[PDB]
Amino acid sequence: LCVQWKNAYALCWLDCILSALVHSEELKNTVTGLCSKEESIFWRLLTKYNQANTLLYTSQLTSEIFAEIETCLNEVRDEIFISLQPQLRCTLGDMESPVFAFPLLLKLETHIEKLFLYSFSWDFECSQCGHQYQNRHMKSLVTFTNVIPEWHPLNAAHFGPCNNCNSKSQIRKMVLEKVSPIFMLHFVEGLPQNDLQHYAFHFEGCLYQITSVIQYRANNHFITWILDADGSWLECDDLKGPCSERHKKFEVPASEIHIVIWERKI
Amino acid sequence: HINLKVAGQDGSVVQFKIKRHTPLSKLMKAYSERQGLSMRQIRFRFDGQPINETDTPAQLEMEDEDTIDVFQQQTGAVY
Ligand SMILES: [Zn+2]
Repeated sequence: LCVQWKNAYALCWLDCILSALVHSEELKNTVTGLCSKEESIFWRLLTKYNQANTLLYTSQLTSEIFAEIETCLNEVRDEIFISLQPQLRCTLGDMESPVFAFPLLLKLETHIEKLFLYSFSWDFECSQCGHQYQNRHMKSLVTFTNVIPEWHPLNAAHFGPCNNCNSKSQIRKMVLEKVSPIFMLHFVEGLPQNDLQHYAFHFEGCLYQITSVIQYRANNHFITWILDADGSWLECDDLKGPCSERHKKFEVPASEIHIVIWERKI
Repeated sequence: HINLKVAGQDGSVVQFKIKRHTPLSKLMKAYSERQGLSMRQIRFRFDGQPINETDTPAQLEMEDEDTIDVFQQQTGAVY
């Protein structure tokens, strides 16, 4: 009962983003409250997805319905691809990275980008030579590698080298300052473990919980996992037809957890 | 002739000098050698956009002391 995009050439890097977007509650509520809705590529995305999804419910005329679903979904995927193509310089057959494409897609519309932009500082001190810094940034997708075993959004540290003396395995830490309604991170080697409830956090009184994950399966295929209302999970694997697959638990190996999406909750 | 920083995801920053119209290939190769990384295994980005070995700082409008981001390649989807 959850329609999804079918594979087209190398586009799973885009498919995983589109599935994350159309299942986001905060994105939906913002899009419906936009001035000049029809002018928004995100309005068009959510509207066309909803029409395809409604068609799929209608399905349970078969050949006509599935033709309409494909044309509907392919049209809005192609519109978004063409919007990104000048910046990624990509063809449909080129393998790309959602880590590169997601921030560029958000930047297309400031009212949507604002949902994702958080402020933080990178803090670093070298135990060997004293080199230290605190650098403030505002971003929509930060990348982590070599995280500490006990990594947590409220203790978001990783190992890295000193640029002054080249000592290895110093500590660099993301210190959150202001968190957006949607908060996303990229993990090069996944998370230390895959029990996602552990990574929920409060910040300035608001609860953030993980609502979707992009899996990097077998280092060659992106698949989006969506948390449903009753606690089950939807796997959107574009190689598996028009409908998504329901799972009771969340089954991504920890090392394949690529992009993690938290959302602010009541 | 300008200075370019290459910033990795572990927080490393290495600085290099290069001429405005020289292809970024010689810089991407030098960085691979310094860090022990395979060239086929990394991807570079400037101003949020992926860059090629054939691009020059002149084409990309790189000013001196600009930063290039570098990532372990994690692309898809195979078909
Ligand atoms: Zn040092």
